[PDB]
Amino acid sequence: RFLKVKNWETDVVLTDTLHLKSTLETGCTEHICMGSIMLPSVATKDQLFPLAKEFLDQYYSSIKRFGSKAHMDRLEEVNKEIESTSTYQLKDTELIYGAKHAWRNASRCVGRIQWSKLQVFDARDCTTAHGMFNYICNHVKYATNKGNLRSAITIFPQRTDGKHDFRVWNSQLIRYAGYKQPDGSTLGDPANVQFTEICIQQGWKAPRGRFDVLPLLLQANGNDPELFQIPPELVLEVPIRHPKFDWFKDLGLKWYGLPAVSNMLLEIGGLEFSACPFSGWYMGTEIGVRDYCDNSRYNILEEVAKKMDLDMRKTSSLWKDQALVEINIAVLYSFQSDKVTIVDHHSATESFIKHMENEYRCRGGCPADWVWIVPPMSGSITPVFHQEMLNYRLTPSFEYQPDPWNTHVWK
Ligand code: HEM
Ligand SMILES: Cc1cc(N)nc(-c2cc(CN(C)C)cc(F)c2F)c1
Ligand SMILES: C[C@H](O)[C@H](O)[C@H]1CNc2nc(N)[nH]c(=O)c2N1
Ligand SMILES: [Zn+2]
Repeated sequence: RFLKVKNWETDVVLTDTLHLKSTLETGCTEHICMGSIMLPSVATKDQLFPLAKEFLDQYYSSIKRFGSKAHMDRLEEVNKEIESTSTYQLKDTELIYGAKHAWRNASRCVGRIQWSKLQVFDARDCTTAHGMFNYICNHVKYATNKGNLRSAITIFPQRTDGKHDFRVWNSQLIRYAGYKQPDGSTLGDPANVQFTEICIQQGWKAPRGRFDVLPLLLQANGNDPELFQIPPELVLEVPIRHPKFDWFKDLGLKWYGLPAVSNMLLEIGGLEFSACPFSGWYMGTEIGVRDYCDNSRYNILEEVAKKMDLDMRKTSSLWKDQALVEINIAVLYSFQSDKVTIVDHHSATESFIKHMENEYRCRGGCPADWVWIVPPMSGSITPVFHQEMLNYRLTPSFEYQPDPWNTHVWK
């Protein structure tokens, strides 16, 4: 019960005691492992205090004033506020620590070497969807920083009763639209075809093309959500060119610089933040491999193989692999010749091993989801493929949450 994780590329071995602090459950039992299930699966005051205590204990431990008077009075203070309101409010400092450690514990995140460099935007004074829009806009502009991207999170008011939730209804602040066609097929992004429809049902006017930036659907205090259009000067986009093939210009592709997940739930000391968009920068593969070449996404292996003139008759010609490697050189190249922050799957996976070492040394471990950490191309030529990882669920944490349109008691 002081487990060992080995690397088989380097024979390096690390000891994990951090998993002992784990509290939540994984999905796995002694007789079944669910490590490749994607989504494995109101709160009272009784449950609420251990979670405040637990969180408050590590936060003061982190500023190296564990259990002091300043801690015990904060423990007493929260306890009484959970008596008084059956909930409580986080200090500015507790919110930043909590948020940063949700990221630090995001076991499916490969870019976590950066977890301490996170800009926390406190939007807990927000009351309206217009305020949400305005907080998100400052987030986008700040985190984009002219392309020298910066990690940021914007934390809207915590869930209270359940019927008054702040939700960003988009899965990401910036996504391209998804239009099915009369002839069945799909323009834009097939991922978002329902969301694109919801925006239309609430009154969007779609420029029914490809890389159409969707509008924000912001629900404030449980109210029915409202559409807002991010000023296009804030939506930084990178046109994809290849450093060889000039028909790659005519491919006519671009991606947005800012990956910013808006649909997850941030958990700090038992408090539930249902609207907490967070942003970093892209590893190339999520664009080049997944976005562009997932079969039910942009599905561009067909055309990129074409304009290379490749043996598409047969499967064993690896024409798909060949076209994938070029696509990803191009995504990278475009982003870097534009000074827009991006990381290649090699650089990022090496950093994660370096980050893993730091974690096991100064923290006793690092939760990691090998299914998610290994880049979706060239697996074994990246050092994380060869790295055993213990996955376990620490807190504070980012958590999946149901889409608001399945849950929303509407009017
Ligand atoms: C700064 C550069 C960052 C890089 C290079 C990076 C990299 C990645 C990648 C490649 C994924 C997999 C995405 C996918 O395949 O769908 C991911 C997932 C994730 N990352 Fe990061 N990320 C960064 C920033 C952040 C930040 C700022 C946070 C939180 C504040 C965060 C927390 C997460 C979460 C919650 C997930 C998804 C877990 C899930 O979907 O179940 N990351 N990251
Ligand atoms: C902060 C950040 C950096 C980065 N490189 N990627 C992501 C990211 C994560 C998911 C995970 N789930 C919501 C499916 C989906 C995406 F499309 C992303 F872009 C987020
Ligand atoms: C079936 C499997 O769980 C699913 O494809 C997962 C696999 N690993 C992944 N890893 C990352 N980074 N992103 C993903 O979307 C997925 N999808
Ligand atoms: Zn398992």
